[PDB]
Amino acid sequence: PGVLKIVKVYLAVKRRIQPGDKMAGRHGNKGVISKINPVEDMPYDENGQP
Amino acid sequence: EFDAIKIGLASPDMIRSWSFGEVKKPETINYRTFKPERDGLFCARIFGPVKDYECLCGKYKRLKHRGVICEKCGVEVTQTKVRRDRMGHIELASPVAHIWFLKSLPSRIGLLMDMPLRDIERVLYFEMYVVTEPGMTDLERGQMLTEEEYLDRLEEWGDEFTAKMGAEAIKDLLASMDLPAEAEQMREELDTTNSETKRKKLTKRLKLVEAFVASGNKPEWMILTVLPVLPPDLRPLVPLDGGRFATSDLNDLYRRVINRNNRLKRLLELAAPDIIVRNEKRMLQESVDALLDNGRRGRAITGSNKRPLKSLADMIKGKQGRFRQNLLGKRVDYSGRSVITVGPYLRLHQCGLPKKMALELFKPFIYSKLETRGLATTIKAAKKMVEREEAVVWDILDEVIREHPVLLNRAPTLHRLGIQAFEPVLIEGKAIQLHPLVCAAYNADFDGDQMAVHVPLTLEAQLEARTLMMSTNNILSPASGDPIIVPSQDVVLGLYYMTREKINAKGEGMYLTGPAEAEKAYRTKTAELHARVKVRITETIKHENGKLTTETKMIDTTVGRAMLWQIVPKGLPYSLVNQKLGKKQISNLLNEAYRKLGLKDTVIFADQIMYTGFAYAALSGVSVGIDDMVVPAAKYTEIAEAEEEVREIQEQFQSGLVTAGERYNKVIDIWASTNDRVAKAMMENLSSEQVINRQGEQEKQESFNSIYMMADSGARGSAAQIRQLAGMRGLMARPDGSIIETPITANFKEGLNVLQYFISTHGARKGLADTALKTANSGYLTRRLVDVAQDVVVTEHDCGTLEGVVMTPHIEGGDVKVALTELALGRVVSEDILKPGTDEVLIPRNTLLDEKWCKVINDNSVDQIKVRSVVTCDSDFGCCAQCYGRDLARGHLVNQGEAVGVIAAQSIGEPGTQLTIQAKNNGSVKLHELTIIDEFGRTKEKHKLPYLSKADGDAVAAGETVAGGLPRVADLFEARKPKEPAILAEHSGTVSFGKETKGKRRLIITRDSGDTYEEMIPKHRQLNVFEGERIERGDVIADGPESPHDILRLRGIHAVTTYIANEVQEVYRLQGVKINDKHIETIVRQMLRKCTITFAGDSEFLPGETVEYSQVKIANRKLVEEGKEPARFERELLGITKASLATESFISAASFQETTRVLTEAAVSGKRDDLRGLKENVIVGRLIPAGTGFAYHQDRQAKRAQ
Amino acid sequence: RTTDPVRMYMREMGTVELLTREGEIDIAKRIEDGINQVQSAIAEYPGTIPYILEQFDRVQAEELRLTDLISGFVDPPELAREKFNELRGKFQNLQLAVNEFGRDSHQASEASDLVLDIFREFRLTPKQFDHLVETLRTSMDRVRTQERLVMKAVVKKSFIALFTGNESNEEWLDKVLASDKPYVAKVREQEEEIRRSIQKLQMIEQETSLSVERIKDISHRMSIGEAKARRAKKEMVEANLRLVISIAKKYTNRGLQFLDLIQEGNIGLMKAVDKFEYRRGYKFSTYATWWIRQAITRSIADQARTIRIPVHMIETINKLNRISRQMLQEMGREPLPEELAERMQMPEDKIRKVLKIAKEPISMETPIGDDEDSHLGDFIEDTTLELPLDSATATSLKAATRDVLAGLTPREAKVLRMRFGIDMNTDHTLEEVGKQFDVTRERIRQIEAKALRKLRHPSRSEVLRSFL
Ligand SMILES: [Mg+2]
Ligand SMILES: [Zn+2]
Ligand SMILES: [Zn+2]
Repeated sequence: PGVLKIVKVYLAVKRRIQPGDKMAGRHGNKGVISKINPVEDMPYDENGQP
Repeated sequence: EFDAIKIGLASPDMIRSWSFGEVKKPETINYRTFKPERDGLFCARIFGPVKDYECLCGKYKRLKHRGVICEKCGVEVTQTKVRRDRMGHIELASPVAHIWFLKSLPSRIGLLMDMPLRDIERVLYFEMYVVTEPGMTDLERGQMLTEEEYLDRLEEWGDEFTAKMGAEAIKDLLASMDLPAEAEQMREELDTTNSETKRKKLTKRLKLVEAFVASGNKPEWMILTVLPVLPPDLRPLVPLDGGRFATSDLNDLYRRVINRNNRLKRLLELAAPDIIVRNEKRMLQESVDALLDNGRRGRAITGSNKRPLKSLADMIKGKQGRFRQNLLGKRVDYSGRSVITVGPYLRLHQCGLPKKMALELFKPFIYSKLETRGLATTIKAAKKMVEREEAVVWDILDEVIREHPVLLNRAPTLHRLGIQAFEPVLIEGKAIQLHPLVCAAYNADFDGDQMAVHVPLTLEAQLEARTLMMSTNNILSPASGDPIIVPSQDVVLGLYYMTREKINAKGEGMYLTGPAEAEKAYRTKTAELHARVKVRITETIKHENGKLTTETKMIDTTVGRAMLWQIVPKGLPYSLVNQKLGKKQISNLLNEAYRKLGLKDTVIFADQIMYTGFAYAALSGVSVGIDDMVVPAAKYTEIAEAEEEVREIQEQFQSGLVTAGERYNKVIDIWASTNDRVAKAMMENLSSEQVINRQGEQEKQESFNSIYMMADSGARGSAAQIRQLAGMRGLMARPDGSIIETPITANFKEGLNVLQYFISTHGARKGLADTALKTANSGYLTRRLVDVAQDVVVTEHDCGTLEGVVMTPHIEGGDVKVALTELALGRVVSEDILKPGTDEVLIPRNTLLDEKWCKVINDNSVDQIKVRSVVTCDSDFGCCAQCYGRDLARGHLVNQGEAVGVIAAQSIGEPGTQLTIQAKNNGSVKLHELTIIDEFGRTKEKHKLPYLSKADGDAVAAGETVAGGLPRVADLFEARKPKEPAILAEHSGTVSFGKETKGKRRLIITRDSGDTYEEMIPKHRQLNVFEGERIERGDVIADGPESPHDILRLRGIHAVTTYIANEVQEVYRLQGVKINDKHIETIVRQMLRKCTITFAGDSEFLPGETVEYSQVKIANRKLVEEGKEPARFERELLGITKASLATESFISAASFQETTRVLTEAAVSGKRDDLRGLKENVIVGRLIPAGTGFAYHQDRQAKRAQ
Repeated sequence: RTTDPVRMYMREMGTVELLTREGEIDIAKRIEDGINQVQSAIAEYPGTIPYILEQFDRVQAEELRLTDLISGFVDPPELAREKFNELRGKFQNLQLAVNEFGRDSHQASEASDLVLDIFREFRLTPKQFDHLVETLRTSMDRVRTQERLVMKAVVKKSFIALFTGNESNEEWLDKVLASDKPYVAKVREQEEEIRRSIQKLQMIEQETSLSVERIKDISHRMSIGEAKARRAKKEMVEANLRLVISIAKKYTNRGLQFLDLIQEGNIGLMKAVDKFEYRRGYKFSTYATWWIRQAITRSIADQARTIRIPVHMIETINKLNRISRQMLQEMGREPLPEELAERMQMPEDKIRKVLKIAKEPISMETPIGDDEDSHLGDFIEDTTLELPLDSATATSLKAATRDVLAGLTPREAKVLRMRFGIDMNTDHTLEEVGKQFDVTRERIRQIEAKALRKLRHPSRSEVLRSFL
């Protein structure tokens, strides 16, 4: 009672992963992302795969 | 504006003076116009206009007509806010008794006319009669007359007597009372009587009567005739959404009261039968009681939601009440909150603040700067640029932030390091970047914790944040003085890996010119980081007198230690680095850097240590793997042998050689020794390796395993976790506390089966549940400690006293638990410290013990020293600087005007979550008790002397035989008497036996004056005295736990202080927590605030009452200066809960807990709170008398002195 | 032993036994003859019949309502005129035989008794009855005050000796003047107060000159009648309190507690007792039930809602709910505001208006979530508050307006400020601005026009543009 019209809007947001987001495995090893490192700065193997 | 807050009874004249009108009808708002109606609960005449500078009828509807009352509507044209300050009143048809004044035990109506509460309530629910005016009859005042009995009384006297009924009867009984003559009746009755119960009741009633006469309150006001009505916005009736309304239960309660009063008036008009009028009066009393305090008089009135209504009392009290939810803890503006990440590039004084939070929090500052540089003409333009996120707004933000500290907080705030000031560095993202070195202060780890951000605004707040709250100034723990910025985890692992020694490494035996050469060698891949070399080290020693002596020698070290020498500041030895560096070694580095260099060098060194540790932990490549858990080959053999021996004892139980309990306690020992041997074998296998040296020989080396390095470095890990990793998990406890006979023989590397995992869960669940309950209990304990110690402020520099406490090294057998140097570090001496066996004054009076004098006192080997203590301080309010000594978080003497009690309470309560005759030394022996003293003056061993190889003075060599922590801490601090107190000797004298009367035993003590004091003794007591023996005061009569009360009564202040100090410190030290004794001493001083007067003297105090000790000191000093005889007292020990509720100020006591009785006592006695404490000044919103606000209050006191 | 007022009221109600129907009729006749006694008492006063018959004179000309004045006639203007003219006749006999044949003459007493007996056959409106009672009550009051004043003055035995006949006569003052007791000086000093005492009541006592002896005894019958009637109705109400409780039974859980319903039923019961007639031959129970249910329903309508709704709209809401119930049972779904309009023959718009009536307000203490720490009261915002940004904007606007008005001529600035009330306590028309200066209507109007054209120029308007 008392309402004449209702308008409902659905908004879709694509949320990317950023520092501060909480990431975890399946063994209780939770964590918070501290840095999004550049590719060239991360450890890599002999074949070159970082 | 105001200096104190008086409390008292509200007379009907005062209630009428407060009110702007009389509420007559229960209507709240109209259902069509939604406007207040006339003389209702929301009336616009009584309480004021609804809209600002308007009126209900709209005739005067602008500001020009201010202060003018409409003739049509009667509403004064003013602001709406006056509706939160205007009061009303209801003229009750019949008097109604106040519920607080009747059921806040003891009842102050029952105990003011000497009548029990059952009788009084029989009169109030209209069940009996009571005589007011006996006249010339046989009856007297206060006599019960039953209804039929009252008919007979009316028959044979009639009009001679008045026998009323209800609250009116109470009112005119209290009218007929004459307090002066009745107090004199007390005074003459007390001396004649002998019984203790009658005397105690008599003095209680005399105290209440004298309070009434002194305060000026009348007992008539004890019963309400006019009922005040609260402002409407404090009980709002507002439209939530779409015609739905939200109200307060006060509206319902007031509506009931108004409706029933109107019904009573109507019944009185119609001359209704007596039963209906009586029932109406009964409901009026019930409704007023439910309005004032619901759920106390009877069953709680419930609303339409089948939940009890909330009354006035229920919202001035409780955890969800006004005090604790809105006056002590407030939601604040200029605040934010975000997830915390780690910034390894930050400095100690820097924290990473997102630009969105900085923009939203610093918005007024941005507006100010935009206007002052003219980019925005007005505030609207500035808001437009800020919202549009223009480029120049970011430069303005980076100019506002430049030198503006920001306060970071984490919940819970267990100690004062939980809020710290940082300089913000603005960053992209939405997470706050925190310096790692402060995480240990916050108890913060990055698995999802959030922190709150506060922006100080005024200049004083900014200076306080930069000078007091900066993370750079906060590097020492206020609990113990140890550094709190010590590195952990990755830093320790990196510095440990860098400072390790490897045998036959690349570049071994090279000679290096210095640290720079070693860095050059490692960067060129010539010498390994763990290569032994000889390095020319230049080293400066800064002596205690300030001598800077430089020297240069060639030291055998490694490359890593040579590099780490680069970041070590000048003034430190190289022996601090020339070793593998675990957590303790790095802590010692920081400690000595602070001790010999100061604060700036220490903070720069801490930063550089952090960067070096991070860099070399990164370069090290420490990784945990599955081959790192080397399970020893002896584990399987030991398990097999244990199984064989358990089967052997299993076929020996049927032989009857052992019992079931013996079998249990033998299998438990079998497995609990197999566990120790497996753990030792694993540690031996894991901590050693065999390498080839340069010559070619096989040499033993300390292992470079990842798990071993993690455990040995102290970064994170311990021996028990390794033993559960690669050894045996061990025996486990059943949910009842019993231990399962068959242990878990498998580790986590090889996995467990289903039963072992179930048994492990049995203990995991207990651990979690106990963590939760521990957090709750620790929080409650900390709150009680803060509420008892909140009034302790350093108010003077020297109290000019000569008393003190003696201190010696703590001995609990043949070994030292803690030395005198640790105990006396930072405590001002009380008497001159003489050289042992000499009259030389080694340490003069009134000196503070730093590390230099600690070295002196260790070298000259003195055992007992007298130092000043907070308990022995003579300051009237608070303590003095010298009696407290060194501020642990600052390193110097305590400043005037800081809250040491709050610091003590936080220090004691923070570690609550962590709380769960052979001779060996050469020397002489002595009898005191038994003592064993070494060659020097130090007494190495101390043992009790029971009721004998050597006598006194006989030299003894080594080997010559002579022959639930938290509940305990809370128990000690509340001074709870034990279940079975140990009887002590009240008076010194000779023991003599009496007559074993029925029930229990009796004894007597014969004094030196011939007095025979009778002592009540339970039969089961194992008496330790023999008749004909002269025992001393305080001697133990029966063995058992000792209550603190009788130690205080029969031994003294120092005895109880020492008892509490070490019996709390034993709980803390058993768990590994270091808390200085000054904190416990401060709590004890607060626990000894009260004294009972025994001799009246020339003072005004009546013997038999409790008074504050400081008041007695003031009175006794004045009486001594006047020459008249002083007053004699006994000092009493109160728990941390009773002492807080017994404070002079009633606002602090009401805010703590137990609000109803505190307010009742304060109102009846008519107390005055002078606002001389932290909590009252917090509640009223003015400066606290501590810290930066100390001097200000002093000036006011000066302005109150003139 | 108990702390619940309901059980206590139950105990005190149970002490009164349920009397038999013959006892009920006995109490009814007790009230009836008490009413007759009080009615015949107020008749013996020389103004009652005039007032009764001047009311009759007014109603015969139909100036007043005929039904309201007369409650009815007892049978031991078809017939009322007969009785009124009969009373006319015996009043003509009386006020003639009152003094012409002498007051003490037994014929005068017999005529008074005849008039009493004739009036006895009348039941009249309670309002005028109360008026008649209090008319004599006031007379009793002031004569009591006179005698209590003379008591206070003199403080006796001699007064009591002449209290029978000379308590209101000049002969008492004459004999007091004749006394020579040692305390006649003080009563001589009190004679001045007496001269302010016996003159005061002597203008009313002659209004009823026979009643001088007889005011006290007519008040004696007054007290007898009132006490007897009040005892009787007290007994009947106390007897039927159990019926009151039985009626209030079925109205619980309606927003009002049980004891309040009981008390409103007690009000209804007292009203029913006041106007109960046993000559109907009908039991009390039904009449009491009607009145008690009326009182209970009215009190529920008037005191069971925070926002009060009148009784008639409450009945509208109740009928709304009932008809929705019937339609839901009949057609299986919840009625819609369209279909529910036709069965109640009332417009759809008013159906909606009744539906949008605010329900009982939700408490601000209700648990918002499963936790007991969050309440509705913490989620309600103060909307009347002024934002600090708005206050800063207002202050900036005032400063900028002052700066702009500083760039105009003094007269032009003054006329703008006075006609828009800036920095003054009131606003002004052009008449007041014209009178404050030496200037007229159109002159002021065009100075304001010139000011507005001056300030409409872009050179002195960029600052004020940002304020919009
Ligand atoms: Mg965490
Ligand atoms: Zn108005
Ligand atoms: Zn001191």
